[PDB]
Amino acid sequence: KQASIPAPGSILSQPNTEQSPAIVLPFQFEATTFGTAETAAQVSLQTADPITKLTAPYRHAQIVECKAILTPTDLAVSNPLTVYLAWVPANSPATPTQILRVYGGQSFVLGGAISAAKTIEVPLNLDSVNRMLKDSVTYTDTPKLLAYSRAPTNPSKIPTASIQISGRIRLSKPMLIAN
Amino acid sequence: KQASIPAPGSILSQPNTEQSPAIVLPFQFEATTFGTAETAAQVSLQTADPITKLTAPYRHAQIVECKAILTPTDLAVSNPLTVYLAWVPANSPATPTQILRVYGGQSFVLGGAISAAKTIEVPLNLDSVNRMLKDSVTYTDTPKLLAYSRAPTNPSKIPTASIQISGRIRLSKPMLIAN
Amino acid sequence: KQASIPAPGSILSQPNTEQSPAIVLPFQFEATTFGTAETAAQVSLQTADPITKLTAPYRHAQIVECKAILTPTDLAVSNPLTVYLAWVPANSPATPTQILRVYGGQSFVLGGAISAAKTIEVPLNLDSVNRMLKDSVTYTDTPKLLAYSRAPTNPSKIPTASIQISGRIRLSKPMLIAN
Amino acid sequence: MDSSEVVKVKQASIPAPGSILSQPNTEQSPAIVLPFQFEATTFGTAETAAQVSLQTADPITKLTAPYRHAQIVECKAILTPTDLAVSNPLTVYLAWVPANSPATPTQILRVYGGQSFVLGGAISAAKTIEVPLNLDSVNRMLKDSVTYTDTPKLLAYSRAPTNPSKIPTASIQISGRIRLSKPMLIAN
Amino acid sequence: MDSSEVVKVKQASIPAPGSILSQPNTEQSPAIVLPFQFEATTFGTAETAAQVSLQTADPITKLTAPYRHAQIVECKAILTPTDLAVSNPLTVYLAWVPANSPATPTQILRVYGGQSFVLGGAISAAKTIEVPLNLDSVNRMLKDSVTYTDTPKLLAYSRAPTNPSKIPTASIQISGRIRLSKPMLIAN
Amino acid sequence: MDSSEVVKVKQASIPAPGSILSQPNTEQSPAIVLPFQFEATTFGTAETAAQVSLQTADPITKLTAPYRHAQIVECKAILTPTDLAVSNPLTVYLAWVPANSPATPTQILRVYGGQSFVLGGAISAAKTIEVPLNLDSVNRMLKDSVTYTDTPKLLAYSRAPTNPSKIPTASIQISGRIRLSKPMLIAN
Repeated sequence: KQASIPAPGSILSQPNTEQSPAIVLPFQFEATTFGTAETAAQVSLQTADPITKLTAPYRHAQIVECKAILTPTDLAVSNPLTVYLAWVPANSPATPTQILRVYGGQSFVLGGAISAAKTIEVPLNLDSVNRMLKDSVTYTDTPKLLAYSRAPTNPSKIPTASIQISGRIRLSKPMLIAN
Repeated sequence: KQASIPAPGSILSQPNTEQSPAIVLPFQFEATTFGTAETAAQVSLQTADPITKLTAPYRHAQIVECKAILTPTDLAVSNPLTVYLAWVPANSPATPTQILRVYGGQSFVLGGAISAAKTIEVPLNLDSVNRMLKDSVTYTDTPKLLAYSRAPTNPSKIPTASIQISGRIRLSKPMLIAN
Repeated sequence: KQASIPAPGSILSQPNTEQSPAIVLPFQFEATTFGTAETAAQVSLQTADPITKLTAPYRHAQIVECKAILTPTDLAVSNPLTVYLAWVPANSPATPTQILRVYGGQSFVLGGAISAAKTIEVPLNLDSVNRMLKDSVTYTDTPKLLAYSRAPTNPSKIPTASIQISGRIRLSKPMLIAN
Repeated sequence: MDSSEVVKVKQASIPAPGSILSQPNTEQSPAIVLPFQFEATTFGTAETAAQVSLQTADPITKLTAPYRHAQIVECKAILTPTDLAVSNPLTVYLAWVPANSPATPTQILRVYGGQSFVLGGAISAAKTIEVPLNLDSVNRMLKDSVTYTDTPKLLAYSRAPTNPSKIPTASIQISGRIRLSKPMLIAN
Repeated sequence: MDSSEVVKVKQASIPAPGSILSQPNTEQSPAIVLPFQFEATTFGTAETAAQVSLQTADPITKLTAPYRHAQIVECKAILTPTDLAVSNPLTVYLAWVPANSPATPTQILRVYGGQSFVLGGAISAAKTIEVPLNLDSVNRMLKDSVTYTDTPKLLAYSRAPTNPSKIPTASIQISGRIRLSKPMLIAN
Repeated sequence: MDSSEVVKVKQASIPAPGSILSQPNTEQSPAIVLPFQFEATTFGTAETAAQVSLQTADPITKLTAPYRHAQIVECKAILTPTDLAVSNPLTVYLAWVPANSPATPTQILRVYGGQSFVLGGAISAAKTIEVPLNLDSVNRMLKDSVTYTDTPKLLAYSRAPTNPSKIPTASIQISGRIRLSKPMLIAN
């Protein structure tokens, strides 16, 4: 009844290396936006500063859930824009232009065209990439989103979208950073 | 068969302190609106006058359900506006500007952009805050919604939205107020 | 414990001919588009270059899932267009004009008329065609989509839609192509 | 026969762990072990007689930021001398006390477990010294739904250096591990 | 963290204790184990005829008053060599004698127990000594209906240094706990 | 022949190890436990931002090449005070961190493990310290089909001496053994 009720209680996880119980740390950010410029950036769900800014204190991490929504700002109503999306590992020559031609090809508009409430909400199939966001090894099959818009005559400066990739991820095995 | 069919029948609840069976008292109000001004207020699901105007007669209370919908008034059709939303405890430096960058980041438009029927409906995860709306102690991890809009050239006075936080909450343990 | 844990492990499929375990190879492409021309093409889910460009290395293949979505480009907002869709085998005199009159008849608009997020998403009932995309025999009851739009005064060159038929398909029995 | 270059020292204390606000119902969620170590304060530079609180120590908190619940597990108050300590001795007056102890750094001495450490000179072989944060004379928790006192506060002190130096003659680099659990949301 | 570590030195074993008053029947009041530590003496600033008797030890007595049954749990005297003693050694004398023993700080060496100590200068003389008052010799009791004679008296000595340093070359303190009971009927 | 003898000091226990690649079936190649020891760093001639990672440790790597499966058996870092340090003491910092931990030699003290050491000057500071890399933290593996991230990185530091002595006032080396296997298909 002293210090054993119940003494232990270790129910750690194991994505690729059995380590202490990883805590599901969620995140939200826009690796790339599209509004007043030829949108065409290829960001990965691994090199992203935000993710790397939370997985550094540890050694290994495995994304348990990831998404990508498009939030059309107050603009786009008078200056619409077609945002292209698609999920694919770091590998594969899947270029922004090759979008739509690759499984998971998405394409919507902004303004009077259904784009506001309920958001776009584009989940990422873990069966299409790798969960190991960071490990002792170097995985090349890591998640990676694609985006394109071209942006016609919309020199309104302020972006018309946001394109944020959220989700949660577990991380274990300390890395003893600065502190 | 007199006064015992079935004599007792006490099935009280227990959020943090076993007390008499709390009654689920629902509520609906707009802690803050956004239409013709730089919307940027940080209201909490604890200090709100309405809630405190119903939890006063008691001592402890635990929110069993909370939400936040945006109802675009007759306006916003000619003067749209982007309403930002996000749920987070009283703690965390999550500022209105930090919105979207925090888990649960929302952002929709008004007018021709999907915003009318079905409402926005943004529930609050109890696993992100604290149920104890009010207790003998002082909880800092209490729910708190965020809002932003900036509001461009929309000096139509009348608000374009409402942003109301509804939901239900149980309260027990009398507080013997004025009467 | 050497090379038998568990030695075999053959769990192949069988659509019409028992062969090695077929791998579900997904695909995405627009057999035909509609924007600035009298849209009226009858493409089949068998003769399509893309499909035939992935089923060639094999002998037999059976579509396990197929779809057809319409992604309205940045245009169509000022120059809307009605896209007609319908699924039907290679047989049947189901012509583009006969659309809507045939089971599975679809018809939507573009622009201010619900057409952007969530996409159209028009699945194909395997109980209406044949799974055998390619086999030792010649099937005539193979899937086939229909499209029509007419296209009024929309000489904007760039298409207003895309009409892409995605889905997955299993293929077995090598065909020993060039390499 | 052998050799050890580190001296440990317990801070006498009387049991006094404060009241901890409980777990929800049906226990808790996953948790992580998070070691940390930080330069608490230095001496030799000037009369560096200050104090530190774990409940607010930047390096600690940094690791605490993402969680809204985290009880300390182990904590070491360590004193590490530099070559300078040899040429010019520095005395540190350590003491671990809860947020409620009115104790000023100077008072160190008259506070039960306060200690005095010479360090350097020549008499001294001069080595590392650890003084254990007696977690039971404090509220183990640092960031929790309910904020409070009794939280871990380190004392330590030193008078004006006979002969100063822009390099610490010595420095207390406290450490430990925290049981971080339950998310803070924020992120960014 | 454990090399020159212990340094707790014991004093001559007076086989004898000290009888006190009796305790009556009925139930007994509650008890509080309140700890204490107070600066007792300096050293090295002048010739110090150190002789403290906890019996009238302001700091501890600042705990006694509110109750009328003070009983020393145990305690010890700390010899804290100052940064000064390192370079400026000194011979500290020390003793635990009952408040009746006609022993002046000076006669320490002469009384069965005389603790001889030298701080700084010589190797490891940097280290601090903890000398225990193993109750038996005095009255485990400290305050009640009667005042006793066998209260403990910590006495120590050192003559004036060549340089009665601006501040102490050393330090001595008295630390222990007290079982406080029989609350004082009082005003509020 | 055994007085100041041991002097092997341990570093902060990262409870964690480091996952590596898997091994296939069939029989495995032979193994050779080839030992190694190579001068890693100097000290005392200037400000030394010492940080070696065995992963690219020339000397050990001079053993790797002929085989394609290098696995560190274990190893340690030696702190060898030079005749110079005796009279010219110095504060050596030291740490064993995985090749990913963003820790610069300087931040050693800040990273959970920071080894503080002083050579010469003070008593017995003459002696040599052996600090072990208790595998668990990094990859017990060192070379194969893939290059890993959790390779060990020995890092240490000391600022420039008043006299950046002609030669080192100290010395550091890395010693251990390696299980070499999977001979490299090669030319002769």
